[PDB]
Amino acid sequence: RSSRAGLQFPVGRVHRLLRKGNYSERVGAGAPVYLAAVLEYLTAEILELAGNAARDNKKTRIIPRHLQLAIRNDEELNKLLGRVTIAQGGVLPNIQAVLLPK
Amino acid sequence: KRHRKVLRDNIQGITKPAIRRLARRGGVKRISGLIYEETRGVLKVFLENVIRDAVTYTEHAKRKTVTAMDVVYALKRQGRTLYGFGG
Amino acid sequence: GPQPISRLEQCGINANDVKKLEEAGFHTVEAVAYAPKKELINIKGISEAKADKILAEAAKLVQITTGSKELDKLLQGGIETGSITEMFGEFRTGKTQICHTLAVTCQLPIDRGGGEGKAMYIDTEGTFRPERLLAVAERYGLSGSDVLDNVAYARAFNTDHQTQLLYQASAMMVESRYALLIVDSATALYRTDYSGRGELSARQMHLARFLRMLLRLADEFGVAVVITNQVVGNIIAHASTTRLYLRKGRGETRICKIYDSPCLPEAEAMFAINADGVGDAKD
Amino acid sequence: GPQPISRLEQCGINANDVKKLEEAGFHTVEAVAYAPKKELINIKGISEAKADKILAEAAKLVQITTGSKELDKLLQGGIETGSITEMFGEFRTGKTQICHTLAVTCQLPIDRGGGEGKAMYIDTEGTFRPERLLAVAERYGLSGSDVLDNVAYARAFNTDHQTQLLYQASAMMVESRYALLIVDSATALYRTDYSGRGELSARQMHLARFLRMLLRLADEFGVAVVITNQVVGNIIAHASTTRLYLRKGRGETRICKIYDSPCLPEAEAMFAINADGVGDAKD
Amino acid sequence: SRKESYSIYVYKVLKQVHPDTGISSKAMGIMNSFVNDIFERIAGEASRLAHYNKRSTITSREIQTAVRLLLPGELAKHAVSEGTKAVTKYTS
Amino acid sequence: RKESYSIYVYKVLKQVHPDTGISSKAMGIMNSFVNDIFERIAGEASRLAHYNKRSTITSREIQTAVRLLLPGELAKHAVSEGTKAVTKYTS
Repeated sequence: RSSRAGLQFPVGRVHRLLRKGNYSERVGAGAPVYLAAVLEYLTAEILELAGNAARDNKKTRIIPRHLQLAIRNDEELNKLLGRVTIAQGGVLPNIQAVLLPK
Repeated sequence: KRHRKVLRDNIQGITKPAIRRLARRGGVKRISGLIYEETRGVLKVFLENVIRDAVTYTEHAKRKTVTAMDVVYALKRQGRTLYGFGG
Repeated sequence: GPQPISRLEQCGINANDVKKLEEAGFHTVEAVAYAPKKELINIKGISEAKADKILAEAAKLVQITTGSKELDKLLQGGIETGSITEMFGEFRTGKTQICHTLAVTCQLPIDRGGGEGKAMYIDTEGTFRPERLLAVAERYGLSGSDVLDNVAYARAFNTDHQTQLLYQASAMMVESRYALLIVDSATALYRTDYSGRGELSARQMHLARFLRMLLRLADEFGVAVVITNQVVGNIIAHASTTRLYLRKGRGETRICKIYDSPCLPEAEAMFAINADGVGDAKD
Repeated sequence: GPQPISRLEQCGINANDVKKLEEAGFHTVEAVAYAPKKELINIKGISEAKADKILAEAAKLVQITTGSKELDKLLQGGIETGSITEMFGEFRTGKTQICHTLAVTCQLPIDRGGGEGKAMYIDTEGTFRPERLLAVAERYGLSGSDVLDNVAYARAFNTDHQTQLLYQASAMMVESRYALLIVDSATALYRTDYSGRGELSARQMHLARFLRMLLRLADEFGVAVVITNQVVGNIIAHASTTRLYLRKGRGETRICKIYDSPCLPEAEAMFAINADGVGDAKD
Repeated sequence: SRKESYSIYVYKVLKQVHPDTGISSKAMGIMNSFVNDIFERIAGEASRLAHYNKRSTITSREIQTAVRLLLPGELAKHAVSEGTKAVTKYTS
Repeated sequence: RKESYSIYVYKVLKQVHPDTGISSKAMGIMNSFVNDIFERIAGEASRLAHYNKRSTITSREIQTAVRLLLPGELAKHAVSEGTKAVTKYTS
């Protein structure tokens, strides 16, 4: 079904998880496809930005720091993951202007 | 049947320079002397609350080992979702 | 292609852990990599730390003549090996006869329009006749016995058996050079097994998986994939590269029409069904 | 031959599940094996896990003279056991007579063109005559009484009874060696019962299921399946392996034509209907 | 001992967006946490939607509405575009 | 039709304050309250059962959920009432 939907994320598995997560008595054929597509897309957006940060830092491997930079520097991702802690992410560099010397 | 030395007063292990480092990452330039004790109290409360829930999950599962997932669930249900420790 | 698991040891997995992974039946870095940790952990003598090291370091590494000349010209010389060509037509059009003919022509030299490879006949309808293969072999001057020796045959009784034969085909096609895979009445088991209306998606899924395995084997061995379809599914459109419509002209002479090719024109060619062969129409 | 389902219990299916499978009407490991899971699951007191264990462990375990010589030559020696041969023709062509003849010839030694197996006559038209069987038996020098003893007979009153007799046939054919299954006026109940136009799919479905059960029994016991059809369905085309057209020559001599065989030519043979036998035409 | 995760799919996507970029095990763990989290949010909201409307079935419609509720702005629009395209391609 | 906890809330009210009534708005707030706490407890119990690969929500899940959701004395008294009620019910 993933190939039929043109996806990389596993439609069958998502369907099974929907069935066994006790979300509803019945599940439509399109629901796990839609969900898988959304999960895949969001994964792609975060990985895109994190990859960008990694290259800005001249690193070829994405680490948690890059994920944190990607998320917090993007308003909508930052909104979506507003109450989420990225382990080993650190924080954005930011010093209040009043604290700097005159 | 060879238990560790009984744990006491370990909140003091959260040292003044450690709290300073945390504050620095938080962007703090200057720190009142009374902050450190205050911080300890706050931290302890936070920890207590998380660990309580975590242990509750552990107890529900009839386990004697607190798992990463126990902690993750406690944090999630306290509105402090943590990424990186599943599986 | 594969990325044999040997390469995983150079990432600094110790070789004993790679041997344990091979014991599990994982033989490439691709194979271990796109599997989760627990598969490698379940192997005796492998901890979770070694599995994490394995997965982390593993992600770093990972024209056959139809024998009708006129039809060959219609096809520009014959089937392209490595791709699926669908011939859909009525019963008695000679589909089984065409299968028998190709089962031999594949063995022909490539300069003679063959693939110089063995043939694979997967039958679902009982119509497999080694004697017809012998007739085609003598037509093209091929050893009929060698034709049967270059044809591994198995009759699929159901769709599950139909897919299961692909598993034997994948391992067996590695050991010997093949040029042709024949699936005769390929759609019949999807009609007898999947007969409901609610089961349309089910037969489509089984067919889709079957087609994906076919595409993998086609790209893997560069062999021609021939399946026959009676048109009394829309999924096949994207899957078939060349759609051929077969209809009867009375006697043994059949009319062929091209009903899809992205590159080849819609066109028709006349051919005949001769005792020896599937062969050009000779009025 | 059969592989009685008893052997499935040694694979470690519990015996109660095997009894439930026998209740369904599956009596051999071959029978359960080449069927999907849902058949065994639908049985009361059988879960999907036990069915998966059954199918998995089950896969581990698992020419009759027409008596017209000219027709045998046309057929290359007589009916192939284990496959369905359809003879479609007009009334009074001798279909019933042919059935009576084969009911005895099946019991002939294989070297004499028999199958050395018992016969099965399923009648839907009342035309079953043990005395005709006695005449055929004396023709080939077979015991007429033994012919009736090697023929289990039952008249199907409707299509549902027609299919229900197959359930008795599957269990009974396990206990005794059979070589022939006869269904005379096989299509009549599909015409009297299913008479509507909206019911075309219904009669086709009932026939399809009937044919699938026939194919399973044919592959299970290696017996010949003979059904008679009056042509005043397209589903039968894929199902019949050899289509024979019967027409009357005046007197008792009949003309036979081959109207489908994927391997055998379209051809005709003349034969006669003699008091003793269905037997070659003797002008 | 068989443990399933989204790692290989995350990796396939990674290779799509940054062909010459890798990812640490810790980072992959954060990605897996992410996918599971969003799965839970969307599925849960869809469940609630179906319940509110006295439907026993979660369909792509519930998924879509849940996506619109949970995701901010353009992120929501883009996600809806991807899901819709995927469902229509699947249907064909 | 359209369900609410109104009659049960009123029975309880009559238990604790026999001569006290309640306005329509206040009753609406009590109904909102009961539905809210129902959802919180049932949801936590559902997750408890899922985490532990159990298909059944039992009184033990309810109790643990109560311990997670309710503060201090409220949690202790609620646990006491649930246990008492189940014990009276069982016999």
